[PDB]
Amino acid sequence: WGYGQDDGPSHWHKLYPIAQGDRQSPINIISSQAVYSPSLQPLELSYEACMSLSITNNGHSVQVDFNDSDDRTVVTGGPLEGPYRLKQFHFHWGKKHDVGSEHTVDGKSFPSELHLVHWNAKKYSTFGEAASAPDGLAVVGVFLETGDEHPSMNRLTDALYMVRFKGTKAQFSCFNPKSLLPASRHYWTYPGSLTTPPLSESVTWIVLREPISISERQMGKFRSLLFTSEDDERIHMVNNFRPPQPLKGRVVKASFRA
Ligand SMILES: Cc1ccc(CN2CCS(=O)(=O)N(CCc3ccc(S(N)(=O)=O)cc3)C2)cc1
Ligand SMILES: [Zn+2]
Repeated sequence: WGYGQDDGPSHWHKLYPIAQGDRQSPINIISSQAVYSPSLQPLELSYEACMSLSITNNGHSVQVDFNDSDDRTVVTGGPLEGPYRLKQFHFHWGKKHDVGSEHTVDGKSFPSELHLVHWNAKKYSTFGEAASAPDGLAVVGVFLETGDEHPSMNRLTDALYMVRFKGTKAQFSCFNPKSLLPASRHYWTYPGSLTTPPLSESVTWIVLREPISISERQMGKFRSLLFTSEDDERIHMVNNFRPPQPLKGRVVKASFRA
């Protein structure tokens, strides 16, 4: 599977039937239809500064992995019952600036979307095990728009050249993911799935209301990454996103009033 013309999202169901399931992600969030839920707890992203390990081009995205041996870097509150440890973060983006994000809001897409992936380590033994359970994962999504240069983002975009080819990785120490967060903690939440195969319906999605901004130069660095290996013909990593899926009666809750 991939994001090309022949192995892209519209064909994933041929391999993973759950692709046509009842709690698939991403979705188009219709703001006026989300339900204000004042019973939700405050969302807290408690991240340490030096828990990052490496940055890798896995052929589908660029991902930063974290040390998750303890609960020093976790998300808690909001719709979650307990803390979920951060395992990794990655991005989805487009070839053009009018597309790239997985989730959309009122039919609007952003050029990119950041996914901070957490798991219920207090309850499950491995990330893979948690990924098989309805309450196993929590992914915080942050939209990216282009505008002013993002200072912290420079560390990440400067490291992309060395991982331009599929299957390569580099050490990436002391990058605090809190630096990629907006000043607001308002969000939308709904029960969903992983947005890439195996498409398991084990994710509690937390999509932040406020996007962060990066420069066009920085966004351009992501488009310089490749889906291909060093020997293969070059194919730039772009449009690595899954389009919105049917809501199927699910209720989207909001921590705020629109
Ligand atoms: C590029 C890639 C490599 C390996 C796999 C295999 N996969 C098996 C089940 S797992 O152990 O739970 N894990 C899923 C990884 C994941 C996918 C999507 C999202 S997302 N976009 O919904 O935030 C968050 C996290 C690895 C899939 C994709
Ligand atoms: Zn993702």
